[PDB]
Amino acid sequence: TERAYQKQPTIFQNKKRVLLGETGKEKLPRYYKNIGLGFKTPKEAIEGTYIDKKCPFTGNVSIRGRILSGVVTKMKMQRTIVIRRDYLHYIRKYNRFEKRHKNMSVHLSPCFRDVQIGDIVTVGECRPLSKTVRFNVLKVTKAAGTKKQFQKF
Amino acid sequence: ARGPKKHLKRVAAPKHWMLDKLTGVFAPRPSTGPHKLRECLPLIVFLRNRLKYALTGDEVKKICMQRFIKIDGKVRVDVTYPAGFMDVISIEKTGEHFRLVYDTKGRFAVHRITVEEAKYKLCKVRKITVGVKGIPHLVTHDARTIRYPDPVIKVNDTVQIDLGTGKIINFIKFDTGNLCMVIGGANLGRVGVITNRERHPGSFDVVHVKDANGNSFATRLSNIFVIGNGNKPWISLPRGKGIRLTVAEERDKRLAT
Amino acid sequence: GISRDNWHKRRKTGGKRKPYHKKRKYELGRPAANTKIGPRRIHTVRVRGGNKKYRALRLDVGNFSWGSECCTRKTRIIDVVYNASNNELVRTKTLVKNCIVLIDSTPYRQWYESHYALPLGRKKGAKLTPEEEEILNKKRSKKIQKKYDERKKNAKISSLLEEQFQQGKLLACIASRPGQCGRADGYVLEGKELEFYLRKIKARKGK
RNA sequence: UAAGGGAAGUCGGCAAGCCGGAUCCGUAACUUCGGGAUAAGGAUUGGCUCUAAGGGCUGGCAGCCGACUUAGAACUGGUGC
RNA sequence: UACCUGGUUGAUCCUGCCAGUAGCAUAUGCUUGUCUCAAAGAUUAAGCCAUGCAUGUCUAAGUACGCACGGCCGGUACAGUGAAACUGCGAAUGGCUCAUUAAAUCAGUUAUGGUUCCUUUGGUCGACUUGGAUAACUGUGGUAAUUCUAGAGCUAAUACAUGCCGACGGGCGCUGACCCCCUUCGCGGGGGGGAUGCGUGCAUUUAUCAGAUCAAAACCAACCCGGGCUUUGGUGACUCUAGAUAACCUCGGGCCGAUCGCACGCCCCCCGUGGCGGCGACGACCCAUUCGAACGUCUGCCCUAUCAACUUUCGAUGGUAGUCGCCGUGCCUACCAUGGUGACCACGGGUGACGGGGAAUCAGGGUUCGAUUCCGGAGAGGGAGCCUGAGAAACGGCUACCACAUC
RNA sequence: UCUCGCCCGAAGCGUUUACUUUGAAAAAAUUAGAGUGUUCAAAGCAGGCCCGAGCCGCCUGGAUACCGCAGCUAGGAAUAAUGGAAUAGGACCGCGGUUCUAUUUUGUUGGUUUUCGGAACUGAGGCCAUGAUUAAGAGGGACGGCCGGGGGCAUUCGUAUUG
Ligand SMILES: [Mg+2]
Ligand SMILES: [Mg+2]
Ligand SMILES: [Mg+2]
Ligand SMILES: [Mg+2]
Ligand SMILES: [Mg+2]
Ligand SMILES: [Mg+2]
Ligand SMILES: [Mg+2]
Ligand SMILES: [Mg+2]
Ligand SMILES: [Mg+2]
Ligand SMILES: [Mg+2]
Ligand SMILES: [Mg+2]
Ligand SMILES: [Mg+2]
Ligand SMILES: [Mg+2]
Ligand SMILES: [Mg+2]
Ligand SMILES: [Mg+2]
Ligand SMILES: [Mg+2]
Ligand SMILES: [Mg+2]
Ligand SMILES: [Mg+2]
Ligand SMILES: [Mg+2]
Ligand SMILES: [Mg+2]
Ligand SMILES: [Mg+2]
Ligand SMILES: [Mg+2]
Ligand SMILES: [Mg+2]
Repeated sequence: TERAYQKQPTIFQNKKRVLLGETGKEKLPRYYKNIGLGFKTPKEAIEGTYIDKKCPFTGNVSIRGRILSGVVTKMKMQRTIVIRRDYLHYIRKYNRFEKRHKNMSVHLSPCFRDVQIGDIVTVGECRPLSKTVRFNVLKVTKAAGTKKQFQKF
Repeated sequence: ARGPKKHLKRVAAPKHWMLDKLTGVFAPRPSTGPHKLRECLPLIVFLRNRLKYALTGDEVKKICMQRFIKIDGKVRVDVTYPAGFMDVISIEKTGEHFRLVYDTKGRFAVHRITVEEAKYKLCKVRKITVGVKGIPHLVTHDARTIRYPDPVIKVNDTVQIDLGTGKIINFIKFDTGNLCMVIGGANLGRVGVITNRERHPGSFDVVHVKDANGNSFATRLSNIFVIGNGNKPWISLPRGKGIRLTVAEERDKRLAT
Repeated sequence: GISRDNWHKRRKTGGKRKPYHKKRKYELGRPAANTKIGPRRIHTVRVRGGNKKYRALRLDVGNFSWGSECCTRKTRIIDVVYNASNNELVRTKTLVKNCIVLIDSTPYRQWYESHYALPLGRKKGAKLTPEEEEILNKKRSKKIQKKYDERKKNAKISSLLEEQFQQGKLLACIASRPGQCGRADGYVLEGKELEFYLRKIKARKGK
């Protein structure tokens, strides 16, 4: 649903269904989209009642350009997270390496549920979504390990 | 800066015009036209350096505008016109007639042809579209917006175009087996046989080729131009089958001479 | 002299982005189109590249689309409620891209009346305006043409939209920008978002 | 109350006169780290016309009725609060 | 050239440093015959400038009743060289300087499917001439002044405007008077051909719809026959392009030719008063091609911790709705959440930091410069502001303040 | 997998890199280097030959190279990192079914009920040699007979010294 002033994508809602008299189910007429380059659209997009302006599966924001990686470190931000990406930069003179990291922002499509902090993610390039958000969630590699555990409460 | 640049230095000019420094500070910047600044050659280089008709750059302003040197059968009167790959120069009364190819070392080679290549010419399609009122238009990289073309011309194909009608014929299509020639990049001028494409979904295609004697190379479809179907070019061809020899064999080409 | 540029911002950090422009030409921002509901008075503004741009200052018309029955009509604008981005332009009666507009119901009565007859908006007057629907009498198969239109579809519009046509009003939503294209074009609110913005207006007019 | 000047008056700024209430700002030397400190220095303040937010009692997510505060905006007066 | 010598003691050996040693690039001095290329107000003052200059422009083809020149000369006006002027481009390029600015310019990289583009290249380009002004000109003038400028009478246009002739209507969009049969006791019920009337196309801008890969049945209500019938292109991805449906279209009115040079020739007649058309110039509706421009992504930077937490009220990171702008975005404004960066050196300084491509030094590896022809950025005393233009926040453009500063 | 037209294309369409070698990709200028008697040389991209004019003249040259790091593609699987299956919610094969809807033939068109493909879900058996590298002259720990002017708490004691 919606908890804002209004959200509704592109689809013509008010189709004048009724000609003999029935309710049935109603939420069926939904938008849907592929993203190509060998990434499957999840079924979270299809039985997702949420509406998004910036999703790669739901919205108009197509993915051009690049492919990069990251690890999801902080999720304290609305509909977007902050990845981190270590790498091994090289120094010429010393003939050795040094670790660096550069924190990026990326718009978290909320179709990816249970994306919990610390798991590996893969991103794709888009338009300038915000001041820092130029990236977009493309695939969630790790389910944060334990797909089995039960604990106290 | 502000607006378009409109000069070109002699040092900053492309090397495949063979231009030389101490002649002067500046190089002839071509006009805007069908060929970009790295896929072109002016008339003023073609006539003053290679054929070596005129020695000043103001007489070429006279003989390009004495209405004698034309392109494709219509008169072009610029002194810095962008003549590029696969173009046809006619001279109307005094009969000389030219076809432009690449020299395989990287240069633009002179290649003198007859009236049976005034009748046709090849060109590579850049995009296909549909236009207004449902009809097809098809944009060729020689700046040819030519319509009602054919059904089976894919985007990356080659068209044997007449100059007089302006109407296509004998549309060869991209497929493995053909004879091809590289028009940009690190193996320019080579003529070879199409062997493998890879359709990456990373916004490009990439192409391995063999060649005549089988040897392998690699470049892209945009750079590449198709010249025939199965080891027979539709065009006549200069200095062998368009062959880079070896560095040392090119020396011993000159010794056995 | 407003510039919508991003070199007088801060970084990802907050360090002061030191200037090396002087607010150049191609990064202008012009003052806004404080659009009113007066008679037609449209300024034009030269663009980079020589194109033309149509400032909507005061406008009284607008081309809107009745989406369900697939009608689209030139129409008068009466009243402006619930801008949904500011709660203050509702006062000013100012049109922007998503601004919900009360619209007079005349050019949508007569389409639906002359197509899907025994029309709407007469409160059972019982002595009120017998206008050429009771005279034609439709001898031919055109009556039997219109009989499929009349009750087989049965053409029941959204429940409360009858009451807007009882009142001579119609609640719609713009979709064009006024000050950028010079039109105020949009579509009529139907069904789900009809009853959505209804309860928004009612409670804000209530309390 | 007093044009202009502002301690030149006198033993001495004596007495008068400035500053004051409030909100948002901003605060050093110095210190026993408690302070200094309401430091200094500022900005607003009217009128009216509105919006925004803070509740209470019953229900098989609604309906009746309640306190005076807090921010925002427009318009207006002879820059006046 | 993969290289050392002297200097601490009475003497040695040794960590050590100072001194020599060879380039290099600025100065400086002594000196100098010729010849080839040849750097050169960068370091301190991006301090100030006298002075002459550096941006001009015409084809047979926009405009000639010039007072200039004379073509052969008669009037059916307009033949040629045309000063000057309006008009169309162009002065936004090239030149100079390194003062700014430390993920910033830039460099290697990818993309606009998220935009604009003068020119150049092709497509589409379905009333036998309407109108006022206007310069050039003529004078008559003003204060010492400048490349100042006023009024009185005429005159041109691709300056400016106003605005129609071609046309056979194709068929859809949808109203609609009517017309042919079975049944029938009549109403009724069941199927079929067609006068009236408004729309018409491209672009602007809205809303909807169809926007496709499949291989077999029982009949039930009819009924085409002899048991049996019809379909745009592209990507990896579309809210792509193309269609179809409803309508606007902004008087500060998207286009849908009231232009010019070169020659002629054909036609059948009721004169020709009618027709019949080759080549080039010019400039416009958008689509493209090129020259671009811009905002983007990934990685990369000099010393400083005696700079350790910094950022948000006046956006600091993000969410939604929108203004704006060429389009994408806190770019601003509204509302709402409470985030972002940090020891992998952020933030705060310093810089004698324009960055690169490069240059010097020669084992290897480095070390120091790089303002300096090439590519890119910046600025024209400082700093703000805008007209014209496709292009400028232009300075051999304009306005205002400050600092200089002439008459 | 031969759904597409016994071998081939194509199609299901892969846990990643790091590293390594090829392959693209780059602007020249400058540098290494080719070639050329600019008179040699620093340069420069020049020239070489025949025709006594006599052919509306021939031939070649204006290369090659390294272009850090980063990004891309295709080969290599050693070392160094990282992953699956331990409450098994696993690998694999055949079955019960819920309910979702997909176009071709039922002359057409519609209707109803299906064979019917897949997404979803559900139930059950078997199937797999069904699954856990060994215990560092690495480390933590348990253990138990000793040992220590170790540490702290408390008391008992000693001669001296001064009074
Ligand atoms: Mg209310
Ligand atoms: Mg006084
Ligand atoms: Mg006074
Ligand atoms: Mg005073
Ligand atoms: Mg005093
Ligand atoms: Mg005293
Ligand atoms: Mg006192
Ligand atoms: Mg007083
Ligand atoms: Mg005090
Ligand atoms: Mg010394
Ligand atoms: Mg020394
Ligand atoms: Mg100066
Ligand atoms: Mg320049
Ligand atoms: Mg500097
Ligand atoms: Mg820019
Ligand atoms: Mg740029
Ligand atoms: Mg805000
Ligand atoms: Mg060296
Ligand atoms: Mg070195
Ligand atoms: Mg430059
Ligand atoms: Mg400038
Ligand atoms: Mg200038
Ligand atoms: Mg014992």
